[PDB]
Amino acid sequence: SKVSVAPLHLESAKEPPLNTYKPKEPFTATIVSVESLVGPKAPGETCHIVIDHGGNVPYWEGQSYGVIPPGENPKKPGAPQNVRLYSIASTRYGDNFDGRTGSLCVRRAVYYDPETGKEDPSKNGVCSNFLCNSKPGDKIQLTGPSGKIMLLPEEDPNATHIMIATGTGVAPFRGYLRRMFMEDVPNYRFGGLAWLFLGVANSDSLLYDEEFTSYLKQYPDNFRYDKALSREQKNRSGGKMYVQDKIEEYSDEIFKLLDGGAHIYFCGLKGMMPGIQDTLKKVAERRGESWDQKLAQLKKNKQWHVEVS
Ligand SMILES: Cc1cc2nc3c(=O)[nH]c(=O)nc-3n(C[C@H](O)[C@H](O)[C@H](O)COP(=O)(O)OP(=O)(O)OC[C@H]3O[C@@H](n4cnc5c(N)ncnc54)[C@H](O)[C@@H]3O)c2cc1C
Ligand SMILES: NC(=O)c1ccc[n+]([C@@H]2O[C@H](COP(=O)([O-])OP(=O)(O)OC[C@H]3O[C@@H](n4cnc5c(N)ncnc54)[C@H](OP(=O)(O)O)[C@@H]3O)[C@@H](O)[C@H]2O)c1
Ligand SMILES: [Mg+2]
Repeated sequence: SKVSVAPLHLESAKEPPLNTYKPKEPFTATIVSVESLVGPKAPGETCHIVIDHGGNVPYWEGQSYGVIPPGENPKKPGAPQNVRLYSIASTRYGDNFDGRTGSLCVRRAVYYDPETGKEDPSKNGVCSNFLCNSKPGDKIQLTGPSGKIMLLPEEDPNATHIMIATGTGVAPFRGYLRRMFMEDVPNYRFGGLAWLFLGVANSDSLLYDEEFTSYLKQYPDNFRYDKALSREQKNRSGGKMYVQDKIEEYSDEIFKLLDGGAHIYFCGLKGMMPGIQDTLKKVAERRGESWDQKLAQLKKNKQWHVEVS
C-alpha cells in the first residue's frame, strides 16, 4: 500500500515556497547519493542526485532548485557562478520520505567537436558535470526553490493530468506521480487519470522506468504510460519516433480528455514544442477543429502547462 511520509506539516502551507534562499546567501546542502540512471547504450549519462537540505529548503512538486556550482563566473571575474535551475524530481517528502532530501535528474552536458567527435572537457557544462561528479558528503550551494508554472493543480483530486516529457523533463512528473500513487498523503487522494508520455533516445536511456511500470500494475485504472524511443522507433512518416508521434497515436482520446478538462503538461527540450504544435494542428484539422482556437481555450482555462528549455 502507500508509503508513510513525514512530516505531515508539509501539507499545511497554502502557498509554495519561493526564493527561500537567494544566490548571495545560498543554503549549503549535502549530497546523499549520486547514481547513474542509464545504461551503456545511452548517448550520455543522466544521474539521479539526492540532496539533504535538512528541511531547510522545502518545496512543492513541480518546482526547481537553483544550484550555484563552484568557481568564478567566467564573464564576471571575482563573481560567483550563475545559478543553474533543475526541476526537482522528488516529492516534497523526498526519496527518504522524511522531508529532508530532494532529488535532481541531471543530464551531463558534454562537448564533442562536431567534425572530429573529439571531446573537449573545457567546454563541458559546469553545473551538470559538477552534480554528476558529486559524491556523498560533498556540499552543494542551493537556491530557491523557484517556479510556479508546473505546480500540480490539486483542487480536483479526480482531475486528468497528461504529462509529456522528453529526457530529464520527466523530473517534475516523477514527483507528481509519487504524490499521486506512492505516498500516503491523506489530504490528496488521487482518483483521476494520470497519463505519462516519455521520450528518450533508447531503452538504455529510460529514466525511472521500473517505477512508472510499477504504477501500471498497481493503479491500472488511474495511470497510463507510453514511451517514444527516438533511436529505436520511427514515426508513421519515417522520422524518429518522438513524443508528438505518440500523442498522435492517442489523438482522439487526448482531445476528448482535453475537452473534458484535462490538464496537459510539457517539460523537457524546448525543441519538442514546435513538433507538438504541428502534430496537434494536424490532428485538429483531421477532426475539423481549429487547434489555435482549442489552444486559446486551454490557456484561458489554465489547462496548458509548459516549462521547457
Ligand atoms: C527551469 C529549468 C529547469 C531545468 N531542469 C533541468 C533538469 O531537471 N535537468 C537537467 O539536466 N537540466 C535542467 N535544466 C538545464 C540546466 O539548468 C542547465 O542549463 C544544464 O544542466 C546545463 O548547465 P551546465 O552548467 O552543465 O552547462 P553550462 O556550463 O551552462 O554550459 C551550457 C552549454 O554550453 C556548452 N558549452 C560550454 N562552453 C562551450 C563552448 N566553448 N563551445 C560550445 N559549447 C560550449 C556546454 O557543453 C553546455 O552544453 C533546466 C533549466 C531550466 C531553465
Ligand atoms: N523545467 C525545465 O525547463 C526543464 C526540466 C528538465 C529538463 N529540461 C531540459 O530538457 C532537456 C532534456 O534533454 P535531455 O538531454 O535529457 O534529453 P535528450 O536525450 O537530448 O532528448 C530526449 C529525447 O527527446 C528527443 N527529441 C529531440 N528533439 C526532439 C523534438 N524536436 N521533438 C521531440 N523529441 C525530441 C531526443 O531524441 P534524439 O536525440 O534521438 O533526436 C530524445 O529521444 C534538456 O535541454 C534540459 O535542460 C528542462
Ligand atoms: Mg535502464
